[PDB]
Amino acid sequence: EEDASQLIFPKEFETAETLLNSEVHMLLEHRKQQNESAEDEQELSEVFMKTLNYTARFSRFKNRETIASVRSLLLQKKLHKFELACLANLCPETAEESKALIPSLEGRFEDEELQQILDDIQTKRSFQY
Amino acid sequence: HTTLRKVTANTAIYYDPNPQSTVVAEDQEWVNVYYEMPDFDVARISPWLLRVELDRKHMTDRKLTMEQIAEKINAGFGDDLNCIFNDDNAEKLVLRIRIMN
Amino acid sequence: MIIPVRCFTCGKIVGNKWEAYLGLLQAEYTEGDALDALGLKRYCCRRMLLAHVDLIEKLLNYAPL
Amino acid sequence: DEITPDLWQEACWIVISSYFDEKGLVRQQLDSFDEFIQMSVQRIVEDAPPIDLQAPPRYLLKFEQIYLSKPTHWERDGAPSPMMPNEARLRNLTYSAPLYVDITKTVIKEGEEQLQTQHQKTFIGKIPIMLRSTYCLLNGLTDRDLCELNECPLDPGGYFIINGSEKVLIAQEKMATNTVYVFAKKDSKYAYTGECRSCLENSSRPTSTIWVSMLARGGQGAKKSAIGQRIVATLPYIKQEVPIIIVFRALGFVSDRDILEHIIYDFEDPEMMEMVKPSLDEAFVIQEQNVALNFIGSRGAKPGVTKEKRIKYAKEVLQKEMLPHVGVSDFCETKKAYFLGYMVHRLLLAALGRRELDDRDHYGNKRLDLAGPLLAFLFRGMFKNLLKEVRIYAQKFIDRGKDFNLELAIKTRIISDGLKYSLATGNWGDQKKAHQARAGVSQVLNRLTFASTLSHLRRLNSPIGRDGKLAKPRQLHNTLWGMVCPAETPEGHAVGLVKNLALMAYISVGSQPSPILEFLEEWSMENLEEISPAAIADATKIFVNGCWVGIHKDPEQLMNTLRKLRRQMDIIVSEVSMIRDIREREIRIYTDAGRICRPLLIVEKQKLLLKKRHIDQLKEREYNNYSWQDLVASGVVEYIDTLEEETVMLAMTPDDLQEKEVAYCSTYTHCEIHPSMILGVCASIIPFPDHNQSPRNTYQSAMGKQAMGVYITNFHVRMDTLAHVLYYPQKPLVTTRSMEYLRFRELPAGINSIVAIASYTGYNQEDSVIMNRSAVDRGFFRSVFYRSYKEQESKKGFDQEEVFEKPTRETCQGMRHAIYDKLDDDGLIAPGVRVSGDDVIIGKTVTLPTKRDCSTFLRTSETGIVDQVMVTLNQEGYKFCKIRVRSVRIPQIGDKFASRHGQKGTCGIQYRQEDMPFTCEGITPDIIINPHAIPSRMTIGHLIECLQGKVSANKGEIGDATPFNDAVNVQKISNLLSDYGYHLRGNEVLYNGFTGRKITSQIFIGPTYYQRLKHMVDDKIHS
Amino acid sequence: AKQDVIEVIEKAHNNELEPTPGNTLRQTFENQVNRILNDARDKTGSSAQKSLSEYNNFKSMVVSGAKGSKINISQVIAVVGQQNVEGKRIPFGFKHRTLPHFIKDDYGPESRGFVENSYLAGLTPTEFFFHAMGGREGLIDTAVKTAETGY
Amino acid sequence: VGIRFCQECNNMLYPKEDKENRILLYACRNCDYQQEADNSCIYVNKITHEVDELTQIIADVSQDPTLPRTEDHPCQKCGHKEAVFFQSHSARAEDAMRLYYVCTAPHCGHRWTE
Ligand SMILES: [Zn+2]
Ligand SMILES: [Zn+2]
Ligand SMILES: [Zn+2]
Repeated sequence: EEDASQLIFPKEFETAETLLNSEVHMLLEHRKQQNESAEDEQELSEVFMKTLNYTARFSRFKNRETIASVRSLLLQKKLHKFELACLANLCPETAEESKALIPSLEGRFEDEELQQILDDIQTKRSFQY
Repeated sequence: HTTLRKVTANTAIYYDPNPQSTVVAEDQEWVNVYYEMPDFDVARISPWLLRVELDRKHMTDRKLTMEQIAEKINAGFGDDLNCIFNDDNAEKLVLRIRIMN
Repeated sequence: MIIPVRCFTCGKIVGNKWEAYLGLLQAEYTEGDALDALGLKRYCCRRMLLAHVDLIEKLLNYAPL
Repeated sequence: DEITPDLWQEACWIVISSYFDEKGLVRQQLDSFDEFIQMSVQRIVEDAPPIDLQAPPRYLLKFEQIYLSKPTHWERDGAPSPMMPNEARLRNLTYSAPLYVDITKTVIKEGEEQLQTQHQKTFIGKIPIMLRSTYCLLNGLTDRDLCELNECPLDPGGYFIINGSEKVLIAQEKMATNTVYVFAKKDSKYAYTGECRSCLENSSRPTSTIWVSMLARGGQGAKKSAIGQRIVATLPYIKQEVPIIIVFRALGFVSDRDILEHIIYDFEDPEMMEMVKPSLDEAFVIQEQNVALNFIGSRGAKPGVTKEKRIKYAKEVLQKEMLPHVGVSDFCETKKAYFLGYMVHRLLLAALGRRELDDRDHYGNKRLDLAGPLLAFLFRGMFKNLLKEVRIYAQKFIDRGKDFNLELAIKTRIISDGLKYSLATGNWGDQKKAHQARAGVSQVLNRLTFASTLSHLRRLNSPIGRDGKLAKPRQLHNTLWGMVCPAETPEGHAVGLVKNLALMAYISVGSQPSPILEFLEEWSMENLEEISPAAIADATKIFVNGCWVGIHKDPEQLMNTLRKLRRQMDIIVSEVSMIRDIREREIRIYTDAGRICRPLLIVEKQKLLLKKRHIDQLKEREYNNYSWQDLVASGVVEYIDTLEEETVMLAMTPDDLQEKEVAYCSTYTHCEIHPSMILGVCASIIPFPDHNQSPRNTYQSAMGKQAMGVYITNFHVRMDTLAHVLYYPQKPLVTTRSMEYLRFRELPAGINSIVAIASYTGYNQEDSVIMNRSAVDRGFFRSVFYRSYKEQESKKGFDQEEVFEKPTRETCQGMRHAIYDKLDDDGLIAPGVRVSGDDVIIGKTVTLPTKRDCSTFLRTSETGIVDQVMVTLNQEGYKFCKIRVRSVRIPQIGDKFASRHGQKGTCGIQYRQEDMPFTCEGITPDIIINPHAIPSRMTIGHLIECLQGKVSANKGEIGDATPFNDAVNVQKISNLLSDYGYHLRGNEVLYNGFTGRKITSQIFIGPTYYQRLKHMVDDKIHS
Repeated sequence: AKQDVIEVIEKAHNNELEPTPGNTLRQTFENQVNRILNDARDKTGSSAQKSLSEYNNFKSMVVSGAKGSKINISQVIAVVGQQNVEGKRIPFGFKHRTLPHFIKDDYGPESRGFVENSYLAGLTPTEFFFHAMGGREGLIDTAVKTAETGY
Repeated sequence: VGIRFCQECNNMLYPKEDKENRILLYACRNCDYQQEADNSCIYVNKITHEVDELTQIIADVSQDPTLPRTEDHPCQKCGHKEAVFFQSHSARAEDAMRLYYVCTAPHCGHRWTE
């Protein structure tokens, strides 16, 4: 009865704020650091390790400054919170790609203005090489 | 909708030490008679100028007049600056703008 | 790959004419003159000989199993 | 003496014949790879940073030289047996050659005693070798030898065999480097863009791009409005946009006058001076150079904690990160500033409108990356990771104090698998690196037809990303004339993105600019460091690969001398191109690779340099030690690129330049050999394309590739998943001169047909056609079909393994209902056994922890006979076999037939010879097409080709299909036909087969060439 | 038509041409030249329609209106016509010249893509490329037209 | 409209006005050196920018082979019949259509418009 394309999902998640894959890696790193050294506890669960690799492999940003800049840039617009992380995580190359991948954006975003947003994300995301 | 850019030909900022100097030779003939009346001359006037020329061809198409252009500049911007217009019959239209006294 | 047995249009035999066609070409005869000697009055049959390629010559270069 | 116009037609085609005989059709593929494997590979190893290991014990490892051997196969025995290219395809293994590198290590243990050891030919890895390249096993071999190796002599090669799959590196167009471009974008906050991506020679560091933008006047502010428009430059490692003026201060030009000297060359002109005034206001407060360095470092990516660190970071960024190509050392401040000032100067001209904005689609601004340049970038990815693996492996060894053996340090898998991965998958770059690979590269070679194979090798790809998106790659530009075929383009959403190289055009392989740089010094050329800025106002700027070599006092004399050297094959190679921007006093010399250019006859004083004697030698080109290269040596013909073609005048034919009643142009510099060369491989085979509509020519390009025919000669030996071979591939009655070079005459992909254009029984609509049943029974369009089935028995698991044997009902528990008598005692069906429907052709079982049947059945229900069976061992050493199932497809009502031009037409109905409309002489047309197609979705060339075919067959001479030959005309063809007792327009009286009464309308019948498309009904229904 | 275009070019070259109040000189010149070339195609094309006899097969198709159009016959017999790109004539891909063969800053019929040769007669090498440019635009528009219209 | 540099530090001389002598003098900021301006003009701005293109045309375009050559209009100070002509290359003047003639003589370099 829930669908991400139509922006329908359990009411509990409305209060929650989305997080980026790269940003989550920082939160996982903070959790990893304290567990490893701050306290003597059992080794982290396999689930924690699995998502850490996924976030690191798909991390589109180097430092917090790049993450914060994109978050602030997209916050100025009327972008929905669900689209906030989904757009940044996907990093669509062009406006046409984002709308097809994200049906919600095409409802309230024009073909020109959104293009000026995705290209901004491109200037922020950096390559290891 | 027409702007000053579409009706103006050229603009420059000239320097005149005293109000009667009018370093520009060509406009000295007509500015003198207009400036005889002490309008806004009750006190010192800055030695700067914002003389701007108006294209003759563009004015004819819009049927504009010098008084109409000057009125909007004064009314639109208020009393921050004062503008002086020349005779319409002149081949070249001279519009001199100086900051208000 | 090889010259067809007969004309696809009418059915006149053209495979046997290929051997004589090449022999006439090296005999200083013109391309169209050779066709007349073989007896190809129709243009459909002359097509089968004038503009034919014998690809089997290059295939035979490769050694067999 | 001179070439008379009555003889120019034959003379023009003779020089073209020599060009293809020497260069060929895949010279651009081979040349780039040869450069990559000869110099680029050496450069990467030579330019590698020193390897330093520390934890007292210091280890310095350096690579001395690279040795490359011919391809060999390493089996379990390890013997270096030669590996033939054909063996690679059959065994499904990559065709590649070993790579060897010399490693010299110097070790010092703080004992004041330095000793080193020599490692000769270290097995660094291996490099895939393009077929027919310098390192290939089939280079310089006569046609006789190629047949002995089961390789087609007519096959041009130029591809890589990876895992048994032939892959062609599709050229990817990229924006040219070390070039200043000014573009106008209405979406950006700034009016103009000073984009200029700068990179060193071949590649020492990743490409760095800087955008010297100019803020738009739209914004309004208290101070912004006053100064108005100011220039802001964004550094590659600086997030924020810093004023350009401050950059010069960081270089060392503290004085403000020096800033204007480098930017403004003509102080007399006041229009440009006023534009630079606002830029100085922002940077005025920064007067000292140290402050400028401090200012730039403030917004750096990783600002330093201490104040002094900010200056150091800015110093490194400007010195190294910024403008790497102009200078990489620490003593190039003057050179770097001059280039930076030029970028601002270029912006000023565009802003004022005195200089036209650079065209996005201009191919001169775009460079083509071939297998050479592409693989060169890839080779750095593994090599850089190779050092890390050695460093990481030694790191744990070094800290322990014991020496580390190099044999373990060097990783062969990364070098071997790294190149093999992308070349097979098509995803460029390493998969581990967390990015998006560029897909669409290294696609499987299309071997359906020989013409398709040639087109794929010369295929081009439009740029992707921001560059491609902003521009209009799909739209046809004027620069494509003679360089990229205009007609040829795939139809669909990706229309115009994929194109094909022009027949005569080739892409520059690449050369070192050092000989050109040294040449200028001995002449009047003066470097920037020697002269004052005031001397640049009147002189002309000289550029070598985008570098600021220095101005020259007299441009005319130097270029004339430079042109003479190019024609004489002196230190300046004919590949190099010199561009003279007269309106801008700029002389640009480019030597880097990726430049598309085509040959052009040189014209001097309205007279061709190509004389009769040159043609006479060419006529005897064989056994006389004369080739195309001699023509360039004599200076009769040179090469012009897109940028040089900008300022080079051209003449279509000598008749245009010899004399005219009114002189259109009295100064012709070059003359085209023949305009028809603009067409590509697929477009060249079309007669009268000018008579044909543009979409139809584009449509044929797609249909021509889909046409089925003899793709190569060694089809029997090889094994292909899909391969359609025609029973009787016959050369057309109407053929183009360029068809000879394509070798399509030797291996055609169609059969001629006497086509009568009439509406017979109304069984053919606009998209349809009527065939002759009797003709098909004689082999009118029949063709064979080959499908290769491939399987291996590998011991993937210790407990469970695959084996080849007969799956008996008793020993096997799980099985599918099918006939198993076909399989032999070895589990493989022997050649010569008819197979129909669902039948097992190879036996394979898995010994699960009793065995489960996992054999492979026929893909479709078609009835076919196995042609040949091959048993081999894969690269892993496990048994591997391939079998080719051969089936015969008879043309039927569902097959789709397409002419050489127009839309494909399905065979609406098949009629026997009796039912077909016979003429007076008794010639029943083989095929009948709908007349209603001719108007819109067909071309008059079909009627002209029919008229030419009738004359060609009647007169026994192959007609000429030159697109722009004035000799061939419709009226001339009609007159020739009338001499053989036929209607001048080709119309004939056809008697209806059913009713013998004459048809009121006289049908038009002629031998039109036709081709059978791969689309067949049997494949669809059998699925 | 070709002579008339030259006369228009000469008038603009000598500044004799006067722009219309609703348009600029550069756009006005492009409009005048387009009409001369457009009118020639229609006039020559119309004469071609009258040229065809009743027995002629080309006339039968168009007369009944089943397939084809009078413009198609015009491009086959009389003249192909101007090859407009992006709603305008062939742009100056090079510096003020459509192709290298044409002189700099050339605004003539052949230079700007006017195709004066019918399909039957055969197009000149310059015209063939200009014809391809016009056809390429149609294919691109057709490819996107179906995608948008289907949506 | 022009730009002048001081002799001390060779820096921009922004226009400054003094209230004592009532004379506009170009004075540098960082260095105390100041010089008077005799032009009495700070800058000019042509909105229509109808600047003659003759000064912009370079005399070295005579040897250009691509540029058309016409003998109808000879050079004023040479008499040579041959003369290369072309249209304005400035984007600002793209709206207008005009011809500019340049003498074909090797050293004359004369530019004129009819
Ligand atoms: Zn026959
Ligand atoms: Zn100073
Ligand atoms: Zn002169």
